[PDB]
Amino acid sequence: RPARLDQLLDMPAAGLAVQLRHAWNPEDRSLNVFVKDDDRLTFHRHPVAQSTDGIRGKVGHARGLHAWQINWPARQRGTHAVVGVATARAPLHSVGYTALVGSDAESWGWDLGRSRLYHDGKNQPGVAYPAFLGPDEAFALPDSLLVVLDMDEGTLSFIVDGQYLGVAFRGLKGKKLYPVVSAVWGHCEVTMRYINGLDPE
Amino acid sequence: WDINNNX
Ligand SMILES: [Cl-]
Repeated sequence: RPARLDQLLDMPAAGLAVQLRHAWNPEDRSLNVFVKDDDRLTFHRHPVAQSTDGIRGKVGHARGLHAWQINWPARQRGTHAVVGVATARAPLHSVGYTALVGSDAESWGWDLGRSRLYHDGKNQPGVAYPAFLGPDEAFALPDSLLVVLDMDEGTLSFIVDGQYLGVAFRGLKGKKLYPVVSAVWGHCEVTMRYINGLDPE
Repeated sequence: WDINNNX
């Protein structure tokens, strides 16, 4: 576990105003999702058939270390629940049911149902994550996970059950990366709670 | 290599 990750997580968690600044962006989304007015940290996906829909956080990170919590109820995932980061150019919708995040060079995602990492996924196969998993093996992840973006080292990592799962992706330095997810489940509600950020030393 | 074994 990196020393800086321990430093970020030992800090008191950021308050509501900071969480709202880093929440889902009602202006940067598929039209098939909306940000809930009574809980602006959560979006709701309309029950549209044969559609995959995403949304980005309001803040695109270009430097520093950042962590946010995703709460995605396990029975609201369906065939394709993907969590990760994207540039501003990543598409936020596809026809059909797809792992939209990680499907091209503009995003990096963890397909929760397959326990596979995708980046430029049309060209590159998925990577088993967590590491313990065999080639045809997946793990049923709990509702909550932490997403850790290190823009200075250029890495994305995850923490599940308080266990750091290691670097999932590298090569992110010099970009401007937003939290993102892609969803397919009718009426799913996914919450994102920014925890903290830490400037490089 | 999608969910339905199609790449
Ligand atoms: Cl797909």
